[PDB]
Amino acid sequence: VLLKEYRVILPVSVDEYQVGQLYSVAEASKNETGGGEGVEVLVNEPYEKDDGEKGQYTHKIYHLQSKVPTFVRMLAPEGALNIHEKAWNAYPYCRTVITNEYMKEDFLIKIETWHKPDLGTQENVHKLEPEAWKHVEAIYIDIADRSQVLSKDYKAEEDPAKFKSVKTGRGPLGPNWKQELVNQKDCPYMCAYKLVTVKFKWWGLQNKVENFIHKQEKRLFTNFHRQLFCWLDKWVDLTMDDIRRMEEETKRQLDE
Amino acid sequence: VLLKEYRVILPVSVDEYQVGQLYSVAEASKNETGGGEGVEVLVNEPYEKDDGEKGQYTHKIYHLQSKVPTFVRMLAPEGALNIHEKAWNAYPYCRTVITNEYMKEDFLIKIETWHKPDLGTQENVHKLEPEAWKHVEAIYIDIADRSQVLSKDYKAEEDPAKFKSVKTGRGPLGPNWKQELVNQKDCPYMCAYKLVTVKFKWWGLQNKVENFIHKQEKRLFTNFHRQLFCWLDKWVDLTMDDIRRMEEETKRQLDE
Repeated sequence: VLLKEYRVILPVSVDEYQVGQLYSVAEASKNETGGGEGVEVLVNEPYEKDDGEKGQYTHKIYHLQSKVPTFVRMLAPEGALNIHEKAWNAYPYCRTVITNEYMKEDFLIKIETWHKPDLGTQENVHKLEPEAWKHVEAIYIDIADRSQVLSKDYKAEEDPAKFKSVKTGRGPLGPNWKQELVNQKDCPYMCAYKLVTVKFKWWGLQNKVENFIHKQEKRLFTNFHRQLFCWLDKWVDLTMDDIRRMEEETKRQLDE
Repeated sequence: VLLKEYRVILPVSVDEYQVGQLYSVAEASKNETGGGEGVEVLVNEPYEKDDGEKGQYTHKIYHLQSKVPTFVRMLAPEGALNIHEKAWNAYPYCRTVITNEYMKEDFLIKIETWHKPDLGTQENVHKLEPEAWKHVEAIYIDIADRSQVLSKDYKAEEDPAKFKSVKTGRGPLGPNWKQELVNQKDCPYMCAYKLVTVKFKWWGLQNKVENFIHKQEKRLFTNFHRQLFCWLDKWVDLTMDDIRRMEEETKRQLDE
């Protein structure tokens, strides 16, 4: 198991972030062929834990069987194409747990995030016991830094260093943007503290695989938040009510 | 590398088989979500080898990127979602070679098949050099034998032991069907000699993985041919001209 916390400072409010994030998941995924087909919802209900954490809990299986060719669709070991996702939505706290039926208890990706109106200055925001916290590498992702982007991933249109919002005037984000965020007129700020736990038990590969998955999550968080900012004009005016209407709307396209 | 030859005796003619096979690939796959989307054709042209083998050669990449969720679509190692398929169509001889960009030269599934008007009595129909032929396990698949089917795979409607063709009168196939095939009035026969070469280099798993893939191919060949027979009334009257028209027709639905 490998734990790291990715701290993503952003020139948006905690309230705006909830909307932008949900919008961006959709628009970044407009791409997908069978988008949301083959998704079985096992559970979807309110919850409250003994510790007071409360929100909406879902449990879903993404069945990948029909989205791959038969020759590959066969071949897979039993359960390898059934990915489970458990999610606890308690915004501004969120948790997701991804597992796979074939891997059983040998594989897990857990992401627990606090969205806070600060500049990433909180140490142990997830309140880990002191010994566990000592094993967590803290990593800051800077959405304006070109050196944090893989050349193959780069797109001028998704580069915060080049984008200025028509609706808000935010951006472009220059090298000292974070240092001027706090006192800058009209710019809100927040930090997503994404604590990521990766387990991939195997044999002579565990360390290499857990580190590789972490690198892929870092990459994803970097690209995703660069996009989220550059799509500011598309979502800034949307409310959560709009987001809900939109999902039910796509859900109705379950006319299949 | 592991080589085995699967000999599939069938109550159809070599000529009928070409049509049934192509039809069944489609109908068994009607299922798939994005069916034939994301398929890049690199090459498609006539060929002739120095040894006289001649036909049509294609080289395709099945890009799986957009058919899986972003969170999985990310995660994959570079090239893991690009599957190459090379096919040589020289019916009644056929060859397919499947590889993967991430695995590079460490993974291969090659299937070479002769379709012959006989009862599987030819030894070394693929003309392997004697030493290589000695390492090939020959395996007969009997489409009427319930014991060769996995319980989870079983379907009464795809069981040759229960099906009788309305258009031809063939079937149902009882325990001694193969022994009466030759002298039975109005029943044609053939055998598909499918020589399957599997390479999966890895470390402490090569033997286990190559044997597992072979088991999956055997399973696929068993299910597929049970289906092909039970779908006899759907395709027996189709010609290859019909098949061609049908593919171009689905191809035109590249209106995307």
